[PDB]
Amino acid sequence: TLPFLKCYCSGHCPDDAINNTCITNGHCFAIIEEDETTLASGCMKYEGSDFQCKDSPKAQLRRTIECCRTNLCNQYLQPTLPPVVI
Amino acid sequence: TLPFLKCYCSGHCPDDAINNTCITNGHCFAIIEEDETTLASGCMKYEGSDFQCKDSPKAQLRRTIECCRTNLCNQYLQPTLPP
Amino acid sequence: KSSCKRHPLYVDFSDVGWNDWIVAPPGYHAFYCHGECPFPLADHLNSTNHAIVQTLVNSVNSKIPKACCVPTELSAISMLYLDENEKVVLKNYQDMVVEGCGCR
Amino acid sequence: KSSCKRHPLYVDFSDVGWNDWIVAPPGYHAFYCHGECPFPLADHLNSTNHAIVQTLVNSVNSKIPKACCVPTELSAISMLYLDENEKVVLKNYQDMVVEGCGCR
Repeated sequence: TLPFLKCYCSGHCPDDAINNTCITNGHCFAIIEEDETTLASGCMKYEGSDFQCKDSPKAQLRRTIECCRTNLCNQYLQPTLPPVVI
Repeated sequence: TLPFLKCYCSGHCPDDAINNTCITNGHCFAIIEEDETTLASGCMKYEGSDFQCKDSPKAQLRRTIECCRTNLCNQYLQPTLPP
Repeated sequence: KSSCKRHPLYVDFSDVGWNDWIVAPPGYHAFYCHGECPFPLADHLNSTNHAIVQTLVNSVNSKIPKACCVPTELSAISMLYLDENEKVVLKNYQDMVVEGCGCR
Repeated sequence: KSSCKRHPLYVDFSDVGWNDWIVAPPGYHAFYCHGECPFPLADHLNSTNHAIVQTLVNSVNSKIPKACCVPTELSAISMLYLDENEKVVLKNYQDMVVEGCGCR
């Protein structure tokens, strides 16, 4: 449970980050949101990560989050928003 | 540090209070505020009580708080607003 | 409206949409803390010295926020879920249930 | 504006008016926590499972509040004050300084 993963962070970087990277013992994540649309990334602690990486299909705002456990797997990830409901 | 004091509470009673009383290991207090003026009382935990019973002379709203360590010393206390 | 206290909150894994990976339980009582932290902080709000001092400072100048009503005691629960392997696993999740609230 | 984080807050015992009973120190850095707890809660916000779940529920229905930015680590300090007896006493106050913040 000692941090071993190095991730790219953007928008969710801790104050002591270095060159837009954070270290963690969980996952690296990328996320797109709306309301307009934006892209962010960061480090996610291991505990509670299954809840956050799954997210809820019934969130009010459309967004997609993706997780990975490989150094800087964050870097280049482009989740795609859920199709608008019609 | 086991609760041993029984106080009268009003406005600050815990949800499990009985006949408007609370138990504590600190002090019993009464307080009047303004902006209108109201009166409340309750139990104050011992830790940090010196800070709360002293209060700050420079608070924006005028109020007076008083503390005591005798069973139900709360009951009848009428602090008076500062001049 | 009122002071800091525990409130009821039942999480049904179907309403949030997790019944596809969580086999049991079908839901659980999580609760949540909410409410003001006024001066003075009463015994039952079980607060720290810092919260006390911060609350007084807010009384002198409102630019400084008041203490916050948050969980102070939490219990765990056990859940049965499906991992990517399609296998049912028993896991014990810590700090899942708010047992008590306080001002911090 | 931004996320949950520690902020500077210096408490001068003269500004609050306690220099009459507190002989030393003349003040101290207390700090305070403040800021939003968004989804997802990042590693450095060191939050509990309940906070995680509560944050997701808020995403499904905003009637439920978001987690709160509060101290998660605190250190003590020593002070020299005058008790009613007019005597200088040395006391060590716990949880006086915010060392770290998090979402609860």
